[PDB]
Amino acid sequence: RKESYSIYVYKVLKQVHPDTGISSKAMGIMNSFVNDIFERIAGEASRLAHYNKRSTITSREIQTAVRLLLPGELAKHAVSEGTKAVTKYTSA
Amino acid sequence: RSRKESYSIYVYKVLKQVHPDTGISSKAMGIMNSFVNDIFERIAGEASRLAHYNKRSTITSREIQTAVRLLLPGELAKHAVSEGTKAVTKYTSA
Amino acid sequence: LRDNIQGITKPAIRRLARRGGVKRISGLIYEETRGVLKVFLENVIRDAVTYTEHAKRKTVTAMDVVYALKRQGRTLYGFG
Amino acid sequence: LRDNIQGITKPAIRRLARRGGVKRISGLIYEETRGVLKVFLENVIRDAVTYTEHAKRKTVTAMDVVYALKRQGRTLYGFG
Amino acid sequence: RYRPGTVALREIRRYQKSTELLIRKLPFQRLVREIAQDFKTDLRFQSSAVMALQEACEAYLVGLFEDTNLCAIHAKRVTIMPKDIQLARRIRGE
Amino acid sequence: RYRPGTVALREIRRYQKSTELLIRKLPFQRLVREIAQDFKTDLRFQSSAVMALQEACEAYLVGLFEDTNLCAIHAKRVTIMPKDIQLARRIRGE
Amino acid sequence: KTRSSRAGLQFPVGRVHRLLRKGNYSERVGAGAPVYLAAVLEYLTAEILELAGNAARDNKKTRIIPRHLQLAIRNDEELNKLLGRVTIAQGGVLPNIQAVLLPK
Amino acid sequence: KTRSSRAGLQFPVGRVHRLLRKGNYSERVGAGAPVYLAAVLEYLTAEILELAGNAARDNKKTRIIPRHLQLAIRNDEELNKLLGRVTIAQGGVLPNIQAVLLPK
Amino acid sequence: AREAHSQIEKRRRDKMNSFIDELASLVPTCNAMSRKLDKLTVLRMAVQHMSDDELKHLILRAADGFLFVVGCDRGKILFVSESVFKILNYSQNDLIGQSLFDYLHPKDIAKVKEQLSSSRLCSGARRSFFCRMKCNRPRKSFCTIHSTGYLKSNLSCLVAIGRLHSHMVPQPANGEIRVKSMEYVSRHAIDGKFVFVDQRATAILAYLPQELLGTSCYEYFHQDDIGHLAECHRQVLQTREKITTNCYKFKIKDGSFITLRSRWFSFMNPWTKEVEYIVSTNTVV
Amino acid sequence: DKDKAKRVSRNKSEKKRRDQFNVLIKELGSMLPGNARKMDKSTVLQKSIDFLRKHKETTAQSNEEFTQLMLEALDGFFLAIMTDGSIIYVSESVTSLLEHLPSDLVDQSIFNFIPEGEHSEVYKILSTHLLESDSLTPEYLKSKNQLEFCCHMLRGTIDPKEPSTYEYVRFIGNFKSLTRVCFVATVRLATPQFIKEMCTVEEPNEEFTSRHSLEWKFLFLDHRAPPIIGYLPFEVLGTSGYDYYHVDDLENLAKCHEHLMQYGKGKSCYYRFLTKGQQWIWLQTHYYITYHQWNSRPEFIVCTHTVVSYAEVRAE
DNA sequence: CAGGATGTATGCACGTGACCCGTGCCTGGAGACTAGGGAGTAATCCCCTTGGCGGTTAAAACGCGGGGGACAGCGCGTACGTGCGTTTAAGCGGTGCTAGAGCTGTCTACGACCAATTGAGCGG
DNA sequence: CCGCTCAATTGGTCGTAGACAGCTCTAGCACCGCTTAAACGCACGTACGCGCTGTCCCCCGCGTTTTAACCGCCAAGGGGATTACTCCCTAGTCTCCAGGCACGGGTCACGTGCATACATCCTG
Repeated sequence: RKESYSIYVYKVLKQVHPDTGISSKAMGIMNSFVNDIFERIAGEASRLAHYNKRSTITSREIQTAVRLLLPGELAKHAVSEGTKAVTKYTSA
Repeated sequence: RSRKESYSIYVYKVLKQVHPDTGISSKAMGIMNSFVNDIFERIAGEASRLAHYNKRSTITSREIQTAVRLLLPGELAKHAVSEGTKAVTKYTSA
Repeated sequence: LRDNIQGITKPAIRRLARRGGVKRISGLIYEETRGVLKVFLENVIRDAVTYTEHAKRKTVTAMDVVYALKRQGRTLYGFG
Repeated sequence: LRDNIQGITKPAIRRLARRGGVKRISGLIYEETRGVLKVFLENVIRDAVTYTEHAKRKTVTAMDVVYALKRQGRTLYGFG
Repeated sequence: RYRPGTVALREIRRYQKSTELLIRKLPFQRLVREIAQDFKTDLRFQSSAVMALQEACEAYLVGLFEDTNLCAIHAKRVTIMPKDIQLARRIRGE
Repeated sequence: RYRPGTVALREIRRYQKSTELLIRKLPFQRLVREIAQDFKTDLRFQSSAVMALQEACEAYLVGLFEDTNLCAIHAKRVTIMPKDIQLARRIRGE
Repeated sequence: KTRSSRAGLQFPVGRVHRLLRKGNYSERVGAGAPVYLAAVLEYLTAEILELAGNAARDNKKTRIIPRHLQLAIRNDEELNKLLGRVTIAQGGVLPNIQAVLLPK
Repeated sequence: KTRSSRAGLQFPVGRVHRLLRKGNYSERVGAGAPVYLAAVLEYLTAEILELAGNAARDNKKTRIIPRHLQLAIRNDEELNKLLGRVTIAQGGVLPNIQAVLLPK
Repeated sequence: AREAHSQIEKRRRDKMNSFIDELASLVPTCNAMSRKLDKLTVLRMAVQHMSDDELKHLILRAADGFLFVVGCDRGKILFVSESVFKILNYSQNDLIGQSLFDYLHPKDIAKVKEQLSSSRLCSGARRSFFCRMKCNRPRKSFCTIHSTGYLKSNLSCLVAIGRLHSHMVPQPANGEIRVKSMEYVSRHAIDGKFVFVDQRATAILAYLPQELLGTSCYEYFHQDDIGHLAECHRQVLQTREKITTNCYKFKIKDGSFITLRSRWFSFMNPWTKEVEYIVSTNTVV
Repeated sequence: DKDKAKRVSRNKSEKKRRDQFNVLIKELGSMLPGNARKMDKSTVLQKSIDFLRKHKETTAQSNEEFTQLMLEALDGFFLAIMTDGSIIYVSESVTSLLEHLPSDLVDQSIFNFIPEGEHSEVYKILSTHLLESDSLTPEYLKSKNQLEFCCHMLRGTIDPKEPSTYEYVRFIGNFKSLTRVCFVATVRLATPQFIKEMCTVEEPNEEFTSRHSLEWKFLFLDHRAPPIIGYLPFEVLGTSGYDYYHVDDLENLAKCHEHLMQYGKGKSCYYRFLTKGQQWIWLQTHYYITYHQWNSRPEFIVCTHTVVSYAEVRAE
């Protein structure tokens, strides 16, 4: 089996632009994007844990990695989104 | 009291085998320690990715040799690979 | 084989330069460009082959090209 | 704290430029240099502080500066 | 006829708008194999690998040309010279 | 009187030969705090951290100056202008 | 119930959690870790898709193609910084021409 | 006996093995891997020290200082490629002066 | 704490000075000197100031042939032992200060020039060759000398012993005792030409190495034994196995024949899977 | 131009004096007995003080290169034995001539090596001779103590399966009293040994490097080999490596090289190499092969040569 | 040539700065042993790349004309470099205080792991 | 849209990585007095940057001719992908002891001050 985010990318596109579809070429780009960002954050979070002698990754490492990796405006939104998601997830 | 590992013992010994008439400043030694850990991470990191790309769970001399061939300039890679080859050969043979 | 670098024609270079916003090109550029491209290809190919050899494969995949570019500081999307 | 950017004197800039092999300097350079330095230094500090905050510390360590430089492709030897 | 430079600006707009590869595919494939044979003979290549290389190569050269163009402009020149490329490459770290 | 440029050559040779910090240390340390206060007030620093910052900064600027110098030379100029710095920073993707 | 549903996310928390456990990123992964990350991945994805959809509309298209993604990413200064070293297959380039090249 | 002794190496193979087993580089580490790496680290170390020792004597010094390491690295094309972006405390610079600046 | 440290340095200075003066007292010149010598001078004079005879007799009485020293740059004889009068019948006065080339045979001089060339006495400097040297009392104007020695450093020279070995082999082995016979090694081309020969061959065959190399073994084999030896040769080329010949006659420089027995094999280089040469170990019967 | 380096000249001069002192300390210490590293300068002088005291006394109360040369030319060795036949000392050259280690001879009976039919001759020589020296004349100078006699001695061997083999030798020596009466003689083989094996390495360790073709011909020789093998690089380049190997070792090395051809890496058996000085030296070599990248086939062999002792060879 | 006066250089003693040996010592490396998962291997298949065949055609190669751009040479003046006196704040060497870094010990909430259930995801 | 999992999630048991409370000392923070090299401001001179004219030859635009590229079709079979079994390699476990590391004491290299004699030079 092979896995992709094409289902989830498509669902997100319909949230922002219900009238718009996506090409398979664009979908390839979006999958590479998602995996690239995953590697960036997971890698940074790993180094952060290493530098602090931590064996576990928590939202603190990810939030830190996000603040380090992302541009200021994106970082602020991404952090609030992660904060909300964890809060809602924990509550649910 | 605590204890901290360093490569200062080995950096010193290597120099004594090459230029016995010379010594190392504390700053130069700190630099060599910084160098060793940097290169270690580069190789260990590259080797890790090579295992990942081939769905392997074990790091062997093949991953390291490959990482060396990728990381180093060809001249250094040739020598480094030969040295790694000899070290393993001598070790495994004894 | 050999002499396929000349297969990168003057017009082909002109088109690339135009995409780069270049209005005017000296004749010396074309040979210089070929030299630079040959080096660039050699760098990517050398690494892509190295990955291929480690995998004990004989066929080069796009994934090997991607891994070669990634380590070189260049990331390419849409090829897996 | 304010105006400590003025602490980077014209002679200090001249001498740095000399180390870079610069023979002659226009007047606009001195302010331009201060601007560029402020940005470079700020970028490193922001990361070093971010590391410090994550560590839940109140004191910035040289290691945080090293990590900040490391991730920015400014690897530094001599400070561990 | 049009005066020189007018057509170039039309071509620039055309090619910046375009997405298709500007370099001929088969000549490229031969060139890749010509080079690759030096590291290993009897290689096979996926068509996707070729496209990956072509896309990366054009992006690289165009980026270099953009910096080259700036260098010529900085020198108050319209025509790009090999020396503009060499400087840009040197500054870029090559 | 020494002719223009003879002093600069002696200064270049002297400063290239030396390894000392050229930026005044206390002014630098204050500048670090002046910036750092923007991210977090009541923040403390290791003295080594400040030196590490300064060494990275001076090295950075020197590298930038050398590239800047090449840009001015490429333009057939000796005096470096902000324009030359901006080009170098743009080429390196800063 | 699906973890993605609890978080109000489209992106699969399970896959993200598995991917964090894979890759040897750590010995242990916090339960909230993949949730936080999935939200971030989804957020950034949404930003690109939203801008790309606008680019598609500007080009009078109803489907996103790599050209649109390229323009959206390169036009947005924050994404341009994040993805400035990325190459997009069939993205093309921004239609930027220096004024010095224009006739006068 | 130390594995380093058995391999004829100076570097602490036992340390290298622990460092490779830790850091989560993989689930498992081959027994020969630490030996191969230690040899590489020793080799590179020797190359730098060898050049540094010459730099010291070329300046009538008996002690290696950061300047010597910098000079060795920047003069050696291969080391400069490996460490081209690396900065060294009190490293100094090569005595590069452009011909246009020099008297003629 | 700093005070203690500084006075430890004083103790060091005091101890060193005490030893320097004490060291001086052991040097007759420093003790005779009225003035207080400086530290550098005391040490210089101290280093200048810093059974074998039983062994000398033990080795000299066992000595044979003659010692000689010859300069590499000109072949000049720098020294020779008195025993040379037993061997060459030239006196020390006849040889010293004269070129060795004046006493060497013209065919051996070229070899000696090569031997004298550079490449507790180390094996790398070691030289050993046979040569013919003129005698004060005479073909008999020359005798065959075995010269073995080492190169020595202003004028470089070879220090060696020249020994005149008997072509006859004294004291044959007793049948009661298994005693190692004289042996020599030689190697041959496919057609039997010498491609390598040692000095043991020269002592046994009288022919010097240059007199054998590039010539066929069949030029020295006696015709009565060639039929047998030729069979061994034809056979040995076909196999890696060692073939041992019967006893056979071999011609020597003085024109006589001696009896030898030899073990032959064809050595194959595994890298090429090709025979490099015939390898032979010869034995004196 | 502006005056400069005034301070440098003074600082250099002060340093030069310190260097001169340091040189003399090194020289002074180097000649001492009981030499050790990490001695403080005070210890160096104290040992130098005691050394000068001992040196003056020992010299007041009182040839190497000549002795080595003469022993080699004679194909002989010093041997000393008690009246009871026990060996007390032997020259190392005995190892090259009779293949005996000093450890094989010393404290052993000489009659273990002499044929049984010849025991009576040596027992008679040792037991018949008796002398008491005066205080004025050393024993070695007395014609009464000088003796010349001949006997056979058993050879040692690497492979003990080899049938007992003996050498005829001449003893030239004198009787000397020790704090019992021993006989010490230069022992010369009656059968000359124009070529001999080097059994002990003059240095604790020595090494040299070469590269070989796929025909085993020399492609490279380093600067370290010639001091050991006597051949300069141009003297070996293009020739077969086998040309320098011993007759018996050729076969064993061929097997070793076949193993190398199979695996690309390995270690050789012990073997002998013929020096330009016509000595056989025992060696052991480590090998690895380098490959042509285009097809990963062998291009050349890299060889690391270690010199070994006869004892190390016979031990394994 | 002598004697008094001034400076260069030799020689040493001085303590501080850099450095190493010894002694303690314990932590972490090496050895022995096992379990069972990972890797190597053989046997199979059949999808994709290699390779060719043929035609149509745009794209590339080549040639010429002439204006535009690169470049050298010349002159202008002024923004910069070089020298100096004045000043000041950076270095340096202290003193004085304690917030925070860093380690130790307890205990918990936490995630890893496994058996069970179920319905969102994948092939066609 | 239809069929069929087994990936995803639940609900436990289990051991421990991290949070937490606490204490101990370090390095930084804060301040002063004193020294003086670096930093500031001002005056004067011209080398360098800039603008300008004027060649002159290089590249660009266009047309026409010729070549290999695209496109389409085909088959051959090789190599990557897959599944099935064996076994041996290293994580995990327990143990022992010495090598590498930290702290104390002692030693060496350095400039710098000073005494001292010799170089030398001024005038009798």
